[PDB]
Amino acid sequence: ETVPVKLKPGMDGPKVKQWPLTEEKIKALVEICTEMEKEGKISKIGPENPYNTPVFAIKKKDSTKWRKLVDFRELNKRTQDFWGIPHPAGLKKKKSVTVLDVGDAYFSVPLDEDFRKYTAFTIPSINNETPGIRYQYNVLPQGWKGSPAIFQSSMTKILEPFRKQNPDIVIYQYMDDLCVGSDLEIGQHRTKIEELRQHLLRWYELHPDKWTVQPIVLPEKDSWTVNDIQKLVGKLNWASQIYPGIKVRQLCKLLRGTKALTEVIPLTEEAELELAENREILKEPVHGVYYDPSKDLIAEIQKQGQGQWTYQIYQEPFKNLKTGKYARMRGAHTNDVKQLTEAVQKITTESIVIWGKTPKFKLPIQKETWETWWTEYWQATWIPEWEFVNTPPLVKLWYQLEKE
Amino acid sequence: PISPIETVPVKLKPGMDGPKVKQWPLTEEKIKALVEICTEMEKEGKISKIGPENPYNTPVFAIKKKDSTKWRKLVDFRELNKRTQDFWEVQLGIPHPAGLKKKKSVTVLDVGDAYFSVPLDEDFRKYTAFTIPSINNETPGIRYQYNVLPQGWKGSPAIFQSSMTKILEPFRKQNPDIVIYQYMDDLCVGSDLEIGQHRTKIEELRQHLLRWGLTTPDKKHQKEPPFLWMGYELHPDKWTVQPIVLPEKDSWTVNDIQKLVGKLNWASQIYPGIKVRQLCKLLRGTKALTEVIPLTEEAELELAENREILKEPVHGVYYDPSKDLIAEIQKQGQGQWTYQIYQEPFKNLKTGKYARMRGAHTNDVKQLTEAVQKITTESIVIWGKTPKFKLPIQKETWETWWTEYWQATWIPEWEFVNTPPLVKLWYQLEKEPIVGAETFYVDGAANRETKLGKAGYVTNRGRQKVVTLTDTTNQKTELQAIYLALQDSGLEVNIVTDSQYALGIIQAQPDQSESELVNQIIEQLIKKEKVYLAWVPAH
Ligand SMILES: Cc1ccnc2c1NC(=O)c1cccnc1N2C1CC1
Repeated sequence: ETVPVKLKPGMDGPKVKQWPLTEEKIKALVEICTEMEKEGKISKIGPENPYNTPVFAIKKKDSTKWRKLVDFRELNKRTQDFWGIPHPAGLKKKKSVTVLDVGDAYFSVPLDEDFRKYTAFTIPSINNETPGIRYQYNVLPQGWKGSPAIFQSSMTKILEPFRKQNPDIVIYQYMDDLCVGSDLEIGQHRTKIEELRQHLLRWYELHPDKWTVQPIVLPEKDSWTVNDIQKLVGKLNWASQIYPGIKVRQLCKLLRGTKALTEVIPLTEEAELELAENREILKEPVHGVYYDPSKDLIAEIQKQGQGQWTYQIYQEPFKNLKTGKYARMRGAHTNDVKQLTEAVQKITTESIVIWGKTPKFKLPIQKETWETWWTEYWQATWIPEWEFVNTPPLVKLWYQLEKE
Repeated sequence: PISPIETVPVKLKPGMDGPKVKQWPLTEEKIKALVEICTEMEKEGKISKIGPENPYNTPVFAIKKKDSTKWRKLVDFRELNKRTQDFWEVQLGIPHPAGLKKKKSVTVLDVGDAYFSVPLDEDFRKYTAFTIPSINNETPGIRYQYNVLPQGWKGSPAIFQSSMTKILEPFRKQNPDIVIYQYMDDLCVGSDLEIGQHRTKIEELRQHLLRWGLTTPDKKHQKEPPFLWMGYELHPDKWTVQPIVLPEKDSWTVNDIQKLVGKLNWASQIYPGIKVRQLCKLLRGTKALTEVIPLTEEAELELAENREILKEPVHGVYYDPSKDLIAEIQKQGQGQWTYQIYQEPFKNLKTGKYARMRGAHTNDVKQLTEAVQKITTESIVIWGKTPKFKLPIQKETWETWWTEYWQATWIPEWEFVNTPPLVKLWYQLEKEPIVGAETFYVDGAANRETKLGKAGYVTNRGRQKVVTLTDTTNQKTELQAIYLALQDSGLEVNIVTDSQYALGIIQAQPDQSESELVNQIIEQLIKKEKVYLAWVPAH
């Protein structure tokens, strides 16, 4: 039967506006929706229900069929807490982790009669020649936090047989997803997953070891020009915000005077050293950097250009829990947005894999631009929170510096 | 009439009470009137005369309209409303001609007092109770309450609609080739059949509705094509724009020049070439609305010019799903763009322009991209698809800018079109220092409190200068150092500065701003043949 669930004290239901959709997408949601309607998973609703959540279609994996995606981000945020599964740290250390879509579990269990209103979602009609098709969930919704929570006992209860049939394989669950990590070589691993699929059915290829952070590498030259140094120094200056040990004193003197930008400058052994002394500090991640679980996780991104995108994951300014780069995916060559959503999903999966939670993004794109098209390329079942920013012209020059 | 309709479960906002307002007393002439009507409605099943067992009340007024000058009642729900729960949004997104699929024939059905036709949540009426006063506060008046969706009540629009919807589900599935639209009381019904088939179908619908209580107006009130929809004459073959009259007087007040310009601005979206710069100009420093401002010659001329444009017919075509969706864009001016979406050359579905999107600092390509997305979002809503783009810009220009900009950006599939003015990059900082070019080491300094400063540079070639700036911000100076530099250099310059603001100009090489300064620098930058900007930390 059902379990009583409420909203955080004094919170009211979400009343988010459903963003405009494509025709092809709408026809799909309709099909889909009438389906669950018949299956009793959802029932249409009157106008006296003022809540509402955004909905949309996905073309996840090889399929002419679309998946249905609802944005319970606001609902999740407003939903009471339940104290989920603790973190299997080691998961990140496996040679290969895989992920699965089990949101389909949920539809099984009934949703408390008194919480459903809050789950109201709406399908639009082109040019508004029709009021939207209002519905509200009866069963557990895919994408709602409470779901994996409620369906926890029944979930674990079905995994143990595997967890024990294989104890060298770690299994982590987040929302609709599930992550499997084993050191077995590919086949044995992949094959092994299916064994689990068969399992779970009877009711992502990641390799996190070769992963994480990388260093900054300063340029070197037979000969250095005024500009080369100028840039060099400008960058080191910033860098001292992460590494105070860094110094540009000698180098700056080399700059005294006002010769052509292109004029070559001979480096003093002092500067020569000081440069070596900085190549050393930068050779490693700053110390005393530990992830605080009670703090929000942040993920920032800069668009290097040429299909390049650096990112950083931190909780405190200049204390990266991790930094990385991402190159565009074959077949996005003229679409900034594709790569960006493309990158985001990836940084989120790493965040979930490593710390088991989703970072908060700072995106170098226009709200309108993003909002107009992210869905066109989204594939995850989850959705991170995001804010849009104006890239500091240096945070970039600095990271465009990492070694490859 | 009333109906056999499942009412909607309505409630008062979180922990509140129904309206408790005293009945404004009235004249004997307004009473005898109100009592009259409340007898009819009373018997039409709409209202129920309840007893003193009701603390809730609303003010019943009495006005005379034109269509009869016969007394017409009015109930003030401003209170029941604000105390009434909230509903989901009543379709605020309304259809647009350009998005209507043309139809063999289209009927418009006035759904009459559809409002008073639907039952009220019985477990709610009480809050609608109101009281017909007695001759100036005499004994107790007559107490009533509504049994149906009340005119002027907050949830009526929403509830009525849903009803109509549930009722249309059937007829609609019973012939998926007949498209119907609900709004206010307008049930516009069309289809691709033969007038007979059609005519005969409407009659089926009307009777169907009637089967529930929804009585549809006379042969009298019956509306006849074309139809007016927010300034549009609509025939089911195409649409014309409901012409707009430009009054001509010898006495123009502020109030007027605004109302005027107002309408004009709206007319820019359809008519090509409508300007109001000079008209807007007449509002400068006005001291009050009724103020009568004399029109300048310019104001009289463009004003006179516009009169003609509007005296031109701008028809329209409907949406044919079987044909491409094309959108073409023009740069009417810096920051100013116009667009027209059409399926067949010259048969425009929709046009429009976007008031100059002035900002802190952008570039054309940027702005274009924004116009592009604003359009796209529009399209999706109208047709549920994005159009093909015909843009006044070369793919090379596009690749260069975009493939390098610090911000995620994109333009859905498009095609170049050479409809000058084309949009281009007025300049492009060098990727590296220029060999040969003179090198300026600029610096700007001023007291932010005294607002007094200096600005200048010193080139590697020995050149130099400085200037005393009275009343300025430290920025203005720095940038000024930069300005002078570009002034006093050749057509290739190397400039270094520690101003983190210039660093911004580097990353975004904007071609338009707010401060004449930046602006001036742009005009300068644009002039040089090669410019290399260099930033370096200060002190
Ligand atoms: C005002 C309005 C709003 C929405 N749709 C329509 C209309 N009116 C029409 O006259 C119309 C014209 C052409 C195509 N559909 C139209 N109709 C639809 C009913 C056939």
